[PDB]
Amino acid sequence: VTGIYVKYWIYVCAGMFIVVSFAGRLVVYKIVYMFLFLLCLTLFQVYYTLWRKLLRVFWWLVVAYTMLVLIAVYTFQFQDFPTYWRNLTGFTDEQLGDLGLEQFSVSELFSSILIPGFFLLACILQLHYFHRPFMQLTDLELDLAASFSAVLTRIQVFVRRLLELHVFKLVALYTVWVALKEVSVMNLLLVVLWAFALPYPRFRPMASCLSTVWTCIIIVCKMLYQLKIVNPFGVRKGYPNLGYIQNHLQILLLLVFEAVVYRRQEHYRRQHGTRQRLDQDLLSCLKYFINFFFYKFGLEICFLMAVNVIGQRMNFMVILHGCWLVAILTRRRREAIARLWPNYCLFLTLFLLYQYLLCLGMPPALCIDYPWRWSKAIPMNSALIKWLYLPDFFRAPNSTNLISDFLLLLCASQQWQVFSAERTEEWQRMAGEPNPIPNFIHCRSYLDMLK
Amino acid sequence: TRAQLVLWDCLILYNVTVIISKNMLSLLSCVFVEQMQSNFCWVIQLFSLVCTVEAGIIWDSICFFFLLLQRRIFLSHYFLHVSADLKATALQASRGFALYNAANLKSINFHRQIEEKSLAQLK
Repeated sequence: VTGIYVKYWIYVCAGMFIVVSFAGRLVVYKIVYMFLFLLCLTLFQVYYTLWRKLLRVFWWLVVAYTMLVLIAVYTFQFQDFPTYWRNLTGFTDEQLGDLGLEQFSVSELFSSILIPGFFLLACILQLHYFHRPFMQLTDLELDLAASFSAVLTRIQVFVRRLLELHVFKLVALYTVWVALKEVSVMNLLLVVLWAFALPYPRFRPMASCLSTVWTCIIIVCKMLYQLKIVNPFGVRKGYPNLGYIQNHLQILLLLVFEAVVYRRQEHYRRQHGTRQRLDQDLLSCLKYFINFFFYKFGLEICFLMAVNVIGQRMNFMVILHGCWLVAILTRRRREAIARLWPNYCLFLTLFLLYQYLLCLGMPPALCIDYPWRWSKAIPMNSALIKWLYLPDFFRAPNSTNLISDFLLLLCASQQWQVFSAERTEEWQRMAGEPNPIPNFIHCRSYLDMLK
Repeated sequence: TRAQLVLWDCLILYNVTVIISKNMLSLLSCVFVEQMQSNFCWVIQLFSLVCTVEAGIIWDSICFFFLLLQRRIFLSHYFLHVSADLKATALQASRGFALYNAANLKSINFHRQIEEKSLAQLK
């Protein structure tokens, strides 16, 4: 129980986030404070080394802000002092009255107490667990149960190793899903920029930090624009506003968590012929088969990704780049085709931007419909509009193009891995040849019979 | 291998070319239905077309995926064992011929021993 409690550190942060999120009606000031706290937490997480320098202080400050909010809630019950505050500040108390200077119902009182009470519980947990205990906590850890635990630890380690690829894939998946659900300024643009920064390795950590910052900015804008007041257009203002950026914010948080987990794994790592191995047994051949198969056959894999998306999407511009792909296949030389790919990568990126711009419609400058789109005797008709992508009174068509684009970008990244394939002498070393093969005329290896 | 791979590669070229061609027919069919419905009323008998506005080209696409896996296998040099097999074909028949005729001979020759055994009763 003591060990579990010591390891129960992130729970306080999760509870604070939960209190911040979906706290019934939003007490504008309280909601703003919660969002600011979340943003500060993200900034510290990026700062992590700096956050390590000032983490307990951050927790104490969060507790202090919660206490201040609760005290303010008590203060607004009195009426003379809020009037005094209005007089000194010069803004109306009508806004605060909308917020509610009065002690509201059992649900409201219970929620407010729980938020301050949750803050008190979190502060107590913070006092119980020192920053050094958290640093030690980063490391993690009848007979069958112990063996299972050891196997699980080995797995966890493998997951940490694969985390870089998994994280990139997850970030892309979240971006694509968000774009498919909704397309908005900076929303798709951030994903596109991230795709721009995926090829270069060194920018990629900074790019991740900046993508997280952009996601935070988008979430902040959504929170500010959670409702529409003026009613005098590129605005959500969803009444429930359950998850405008919640999926995106969660994805960013998961990525940061993966990064921190990677740091912990690296700290632990500080602590403490393959081909014939293939011939030996199931585990060896399978592990070799999986890693080698993907790193060498990523060209084939991308070919599959391209073919599947091309069939599923079925549009003309998508088909033309597919035609580029078949032109690529015409060449039978791996080296020459490889030389050709980087320019094709640039071409696919241009395709990504072009396709998104085509999806875009109703420019913010003009409220009424398009000039070029016509009910006149212009040669175009309903067939083009069904094929073309422009929101109107009638339709804004299918967004399968984005999922196909996702496949395209990931393939580009995999192509960069292929670039590492001709390079990376140590890894490629595993990958003349006719002389070894004859020996297994009918090799007795269990694997050999199947092969 | 060189000739077979190039010619077969052309076969794959045919496959992907068909991919592009059906995409073309499908897109044109979807965009315009009225003129095509009116004349392609008979052409629809010639060729059935696409939906009103499991689905998609799934069986062919997957055949393509497996086809891709196999061409790569073909490209590899693991065929040397196979190569023995192919050359091997050239010489079996004669031996099997003899084996076959010998078996018939053996059967007929074996047949004769039983009657001398019958003669053995006579003996």
